[PDB]
Amino acid sequence: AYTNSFTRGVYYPDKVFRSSVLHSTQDLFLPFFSNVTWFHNPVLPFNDGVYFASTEKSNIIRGWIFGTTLDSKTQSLLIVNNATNVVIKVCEFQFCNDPFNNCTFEYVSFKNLREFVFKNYFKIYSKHTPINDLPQGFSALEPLVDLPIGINITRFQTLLAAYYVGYLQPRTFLLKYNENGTITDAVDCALDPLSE
Amino acid sequence: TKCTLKSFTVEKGIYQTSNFRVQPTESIVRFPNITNLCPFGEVFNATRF
Amino acid sequence: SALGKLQDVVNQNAQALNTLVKQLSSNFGAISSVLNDILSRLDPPEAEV
Amino acid sequence: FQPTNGVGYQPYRVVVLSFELLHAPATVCGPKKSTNLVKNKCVNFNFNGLTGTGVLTESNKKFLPFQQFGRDIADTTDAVRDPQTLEILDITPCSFGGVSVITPGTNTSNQVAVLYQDVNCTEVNVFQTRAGCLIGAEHVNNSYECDIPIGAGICASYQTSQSIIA
Ligand SMILES: *[C@@H]1O[C@H](CO)[C@@H](O)[C@H](O)[C@H]1NC(C)=O
Ligand SMILES: *[C@@H]1O[C@H](CO)[C@@H](O)[C@H](O)[C@H]1NC(C)=O
Ligand SMILES: *[C@@H]1O[C@H](CO)[C@@H](O)[C@H](O)[C@H]1NC(C)=O
Ligand SMILES: *[C@@H]1O[C@H](CO)[C@@H](O)[C@H](O)[C@H]1NC(C)=O
Ligand SMILES: *[C@@H]1O[C@H](CO)[C@@H](O)[C@H](O)[C@H]1NC(C)=O
Ligand SMILES: *[C@@H]1O[C@H](CO)[C@@H](O)[C@H](O)[C@H]1NC(C)=O
Repeated sequence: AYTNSFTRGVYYPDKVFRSSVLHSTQDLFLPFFSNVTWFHNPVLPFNDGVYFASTEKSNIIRGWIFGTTLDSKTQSLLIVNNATNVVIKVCEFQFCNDPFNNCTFEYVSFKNLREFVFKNYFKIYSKHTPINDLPQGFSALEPLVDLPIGINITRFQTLLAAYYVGYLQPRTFLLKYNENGTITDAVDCALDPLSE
Repeated sequence: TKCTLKSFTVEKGIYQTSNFRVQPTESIVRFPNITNLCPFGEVFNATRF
Repeated sequence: SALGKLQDVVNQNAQALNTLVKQLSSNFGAISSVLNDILSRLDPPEAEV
Repeated sequence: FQPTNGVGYQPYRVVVLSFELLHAPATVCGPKKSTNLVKNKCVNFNFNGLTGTGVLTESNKKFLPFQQFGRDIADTTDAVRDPQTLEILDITPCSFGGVSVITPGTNTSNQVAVLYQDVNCTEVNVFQTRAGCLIGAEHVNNSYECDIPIGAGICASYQTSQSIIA
């Protein structure tokens, strides 16, 4: 199953504030009108990034799992929401093939679109938009977390509605900061002659 | 003026000589309120060694 | 669109100034584009080069 | 361990700290001194990451909750969020500019008048023109042909005991 990532996947690449200026930055973005893998369970690669999304109703999607060997041999990050708080751990677990040691780190605190971006240390961007089949349109992503865990990742999985998995690429864009400093529109600088 | 013109007489006019520049009076340093300290009270003031 | 000639003079000078300024952010084969940064990080003999 | 021994056999508690450095971004760092905040003076600031010299003034720009800097159309730092109390300050580079020396010919008199270019004339009998800070020339209400050009329509001349008028 597949679908077409129309216009989504744009995140404030840094922390500066710009007003009404058209900036031009080169980084890892999700190419426009790309191919998203429609899902509704297994592991997936981690080439250089992810555009994890979701169109959820009753929070079926709970959390993630990362790591190289995905079990006890290396460390493997684990983000989980067990209806209390987002209990992040980095303990080198022994995992189960159907879920739903030294810990160098820890923490404990269709109408939902929870867009997410992950990349490498570890950074996360998110956006939680009301919705009502991937809706076209535009929405930037605010950077909500950075984690200095130095883990080595090459694959990931999902805990347990539908979700979608992009894959970032090193492509130059053109961002339109509005007067409030809010990205309102972008132009993929290599999509087609008009865009070039 | 006499020195920049390399002359001992300067005919009437308006010449540019030097470069006015305020100097930075004092340095300043700012960092977020330091918190999240290490628990050395648990290593040194421990009940049993 | 009749006043393109004057608009052209203004635009040309603006672009020249903007390129001149943006040349400040280039390394030209050195370590860092900031001067004090090299003065602090690299030793004076290396900072000279 | 008997309490009546000497200090030679008396118990001692020992704690050994091993500072390991592997190629990781060094999470365990110490405290950083944060001086008081001064405004409206050409100061040499160093906010948490970035440095530079300026004149900090209370602004009215509205950053986003997570943004820290502000930049200009030419990619220059212009506004910094105070990382202790979240108030956004501007950054104005403290004034510089050329210095001109208006003069009648030395064949006439040894009197001159200085013109500091583009200053508020309070950062140095003292006239403030649309060109800069004129120092040493009377301000007449008259209007004569331009003898020595200055700028923005101002012209100075040596006239009547005599002096320099603008
Ligand atoms: C990839 O995208 C193309 C058009 O962009 C589409 O025709 C195709 O079905 C998508 N999936 C695969 C596996 O090619
Ligand atoms: C979620 O997990 C954490 C860690 O195991 C635990 O402290 C917390 O009680 C859990 N919450 C619930 C609702 O079970
Ligand atoms: C992570 O693993 C890859 C191979 O899977 C290796 O090339 C890379 O050097 C490793 N990096 C770290 C920091 O362990
Ligand atoms: C910018 O922010 C202000 C602050 O309330 C808001 O009223 C306005 O709608 C926003 N957008 C524009 C284009 O001004
Ligand atoms: C200019 O200098 C000469 C001397 O070389 C003198 O004779 C003459 O009177 C002077 N003229 C004025 C207007 O000062
Ligand atoms: C010069 O500075 C004073 C005091 O800071 C101020 O009141 C005055 O308006 C300034 N002049 C101009 C032309 O801005």
